[PDB]
Amino acid sequence: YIEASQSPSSLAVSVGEKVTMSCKSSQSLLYSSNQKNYLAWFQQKPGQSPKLLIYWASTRESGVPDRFTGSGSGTDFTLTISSVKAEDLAVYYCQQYYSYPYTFGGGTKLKIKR
Amino acid sequence: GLPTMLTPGSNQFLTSDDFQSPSAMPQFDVTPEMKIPGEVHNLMEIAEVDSVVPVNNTKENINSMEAYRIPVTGGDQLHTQVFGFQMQPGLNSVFKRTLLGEILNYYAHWSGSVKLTFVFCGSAMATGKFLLAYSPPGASPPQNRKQAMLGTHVIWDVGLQSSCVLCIPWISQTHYRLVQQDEYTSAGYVTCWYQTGLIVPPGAPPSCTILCFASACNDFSVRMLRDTPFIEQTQLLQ
Amino acid sequence: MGAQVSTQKTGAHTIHYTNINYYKDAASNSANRQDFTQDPSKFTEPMKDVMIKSLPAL
Amino acid sequence: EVQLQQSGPELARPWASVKISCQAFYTFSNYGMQWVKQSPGQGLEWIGPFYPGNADTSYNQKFKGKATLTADKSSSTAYMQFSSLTSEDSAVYYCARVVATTDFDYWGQGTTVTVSS
Amino acid sequence: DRVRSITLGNSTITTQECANVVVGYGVWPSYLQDNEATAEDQPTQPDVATCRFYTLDSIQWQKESDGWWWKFPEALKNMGLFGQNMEYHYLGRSGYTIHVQCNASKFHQGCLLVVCVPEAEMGCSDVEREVVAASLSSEDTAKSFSRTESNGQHTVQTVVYNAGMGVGVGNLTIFPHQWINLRTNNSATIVMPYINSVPMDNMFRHYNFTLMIIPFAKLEYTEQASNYVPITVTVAPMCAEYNGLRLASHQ
Amino acid sequence: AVARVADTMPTGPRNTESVPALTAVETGHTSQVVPGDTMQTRHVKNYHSRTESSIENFLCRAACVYIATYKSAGGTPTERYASWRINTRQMVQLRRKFELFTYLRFDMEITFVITSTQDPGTQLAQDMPVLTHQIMYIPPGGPVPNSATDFAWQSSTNPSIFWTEGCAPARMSVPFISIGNAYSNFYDGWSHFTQEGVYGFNSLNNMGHIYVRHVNEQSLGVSTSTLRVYFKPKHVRAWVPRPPRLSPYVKSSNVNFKPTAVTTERKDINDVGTLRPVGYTNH
Ligand SMILES: CCCCCCCCCCCCC/C=C/[C@H](O)[C@H](N)CO
Repeated sequence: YIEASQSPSSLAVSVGEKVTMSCKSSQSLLYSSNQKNYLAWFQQKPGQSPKLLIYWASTRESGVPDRFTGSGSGTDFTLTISSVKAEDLAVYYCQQYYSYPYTFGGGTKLKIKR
Repeated sequence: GLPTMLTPGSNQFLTSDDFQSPSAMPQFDVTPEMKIPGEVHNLMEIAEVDSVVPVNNTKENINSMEAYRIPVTGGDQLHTQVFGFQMQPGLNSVFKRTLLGEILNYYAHWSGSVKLTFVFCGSAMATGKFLLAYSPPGASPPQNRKQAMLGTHVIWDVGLQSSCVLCIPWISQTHYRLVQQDEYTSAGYVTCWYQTGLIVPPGAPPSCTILCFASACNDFSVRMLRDTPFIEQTQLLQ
Repeated sequence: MGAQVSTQKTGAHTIHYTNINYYKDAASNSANRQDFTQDPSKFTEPMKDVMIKSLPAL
Repeated sequence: EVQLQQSGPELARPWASVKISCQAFYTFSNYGMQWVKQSPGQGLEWIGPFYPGNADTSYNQKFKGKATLTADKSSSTAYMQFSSLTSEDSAVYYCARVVATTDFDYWGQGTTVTVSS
Repeated sequence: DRVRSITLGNSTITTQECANVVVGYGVWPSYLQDNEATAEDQPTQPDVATCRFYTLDSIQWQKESDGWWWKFPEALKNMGLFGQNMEYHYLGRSGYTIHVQCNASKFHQGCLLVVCVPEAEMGCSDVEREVVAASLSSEDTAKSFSRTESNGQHTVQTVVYNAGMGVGVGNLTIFPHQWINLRTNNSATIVMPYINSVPMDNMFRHYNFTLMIIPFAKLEYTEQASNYVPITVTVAPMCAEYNGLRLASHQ
Repeated sequence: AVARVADTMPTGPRNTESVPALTAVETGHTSQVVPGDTMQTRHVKNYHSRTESSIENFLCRAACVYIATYKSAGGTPTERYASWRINTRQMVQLRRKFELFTYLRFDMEITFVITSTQDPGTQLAQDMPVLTHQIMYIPPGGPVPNSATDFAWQSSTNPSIFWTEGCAPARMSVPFISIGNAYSNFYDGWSHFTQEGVYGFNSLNNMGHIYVRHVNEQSLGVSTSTLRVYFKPKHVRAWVPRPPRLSPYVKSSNVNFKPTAVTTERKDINDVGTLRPVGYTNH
């Protein structure tokens, strides 16, 4: 059970600024053969099914706006947004697919601070 | 008498010396030696004999004959790898217990080419083609046939003759390697892939098996005799 | 003085030694370390009919 | 397009292990699909994959023996086998599919179970 | 060429899909020369009445079969005049020709290893005990290896992958051996000379060699094909001689 | 030279109907192919030799076969001397090395290493001269001593060593003293003609006994000595090689064993010692 944990639990960042989520693993997720980082970023709002935003931890799913930008490598991964919208209240998950069993991230809530 | 002088190394017992010694049974009449077939003069006469290699030595298969069988299936197997292992004749769970690895385990240095004979034990109506590749060190192990075709490969077409030989050559920067292999004397990887695929008529079993044998070529050598790390005891046997 | 002068084992890139037997029994001699015969055809090709690599096996 | 229609509500008493079901809109060769258990009191976790085109199946260690998977090639529908249904098993189970070697290209709507008696 | 015919005594063997013939360790059987002789009385040599092909009982190759072994010459106690000469004499000496034969189909598959192990000393199922005579070989019928361990008391430890001797089965190819591949073969012929450290030995308390047949590729076939596949062994003594004539043993 | 391994003759590209890569192992014939038959190669002059893999070089190295202990002062006379029935089955290393071959024939060089110590207790010696030990070999049949001070130690015909501490280890050479034409490491047979009694190689083992004692009487204290026996086979000939053993040894008079795995496990059939993520090779 590899753990791709997240910090902090939430930021409550205001609308119109930048935010940088982080995800730290217990074991590297980089395959030295094909040079790929096995991490995906998922978006989950209460009520509906979660949606994939980022695959390979550095490439964005089609139909997703340019606000989300993934970065990082090795063990440590980051997700930077330059200008959030009030409709983006969700818990984002850093899901690993390196090995078994599949383990999803701890999430990160979005509170109200404006 | 004659003046002599004792040097270092006197009154010592070195277990690998050649000195004469008096006989306890003078004028003993040794019984005649006869002709007994199968005389061994060199241990490399034994390492040059094919031995079945347990490539499929997973957790469950080591305690059965399933360790010796390499399975092949006839679907769309273009993206699957039949097998793959490091080339380490002395220190490797696949090779260290065969008739070759057992001989190398009593020696610390080895050097030569190695023969790997693959035998298709399917039905007489099953046909296929495989790619048997060897990849020297310096790069990551191949992940697919498109990557594994760039090494020393043989394309084996299963037909009337059942066995195909893949000869791993000698490519190293040193004359000898270490049986206890390390990152500095690495020898690469041996992999198998489906060239076309296994096709059977209506009636033949759709899945088949392969057997692997390993021996040494006529340029294999071993040196530095050591103890084997395979046998041990706690107390004197009685 | 049946002293025997043999050749020493050296690398194949002052190389001779002497030997005298002091005892009446052949069991007292040193080891026969320089007998390097080998014939692996009895274990590798114990076949009634010879086989050629180039020719098909059957 | 490739929406994974799941099963309807299956709330019942415990010890009534329900076969949760999902449909698919893609060819059932050389892909995979998984079930993931969602309850807001437990975050997110994972159960087991079924891999069409390879004919193999794994399971989560916490759910070993608890769960089992099977599919039909000519049915376009995959369901779960469950064992020893409990009251704490209440969660919104999902379905996900794999287009590549890994990653989840699509998600199911999410069917919840309310184990009450 | 795939056809062969072996004629010995008043018997002949015809095979149309053989691999070849393996000759021991490169040497053909022959009689004992006067240089190596130790017994002084004139030996007997019933060349035709003894050196002929005797057929052991057949066995069945099942999908879950593990292997079988015979021990020689004790497998031929009650077989023709060979057994009579064994009973009436003290010392005997001979080589052998072993013909294992099994034909299945072009739609069957499998692979048997056939070995002739000299001095195949075996271990007991219960360590701290010793085997009995009946647990090593009963008659021309086979003794079957097992998939798992044997918890007997005075039986042989018949786990298949240790080959009874406590070694690795895959290395059993060091001995004179052949492979029966139903794809390629339907027979296996091995010519074994007399291997021992004495010029002659008693043929009732010594097992010169053990013939082991072991499936490495299990038999597989479709429901439309014949499911009964027998394996048959046929052994012929070669250049057999005996010394020490006296009354018969076992009476 | 003798005996240099073969050279790799230079080979180039070819397109022929004589394929040597395809063979048939069903005939019990090991393929005699070389690397030049499956790829283009270069001419290298191979100066390597197989001098260290020969039988005479593989076995002519002294190895321990027995460790025995005996006291010098008194109490329970059986403890005042040591005896041993000669085997090669009590130390696993040389036992396996010898068991690689079915038949052996060689001369032996035997070395004895004797190390003594001072036992604790009341009434210690506080000063004592050097100790002299006696090793006597009794062929099968001769009288065997029942005490340190026994008439059987004269050794009128039995060979003996009188060895004094502070000197080199005792040593001799012994010819091929077997009854048969070779040493039988294995025996698939019995001792009696009715197929009963003793099964295995133990019946043919008729080599004799070795007894060791202190010549000194001491009588002021107790001293314990330990004798280690080393065997060096020279002029070795070997017949009918066998596979090396898999199971650990249990008895010194049987080949009894417990079923062991053929090799060591690995994670997958495609395992090459890497982390190996999921997909198209690992599922
Ligand atoms: C003080 C005199 C000591 C004399 C000691 C002479 C002992 C000679 C016997 C050693 C040589 C043969 C040892 C036996 C070897 C193995 O048991 C055989 N390979 C199996 O029979």
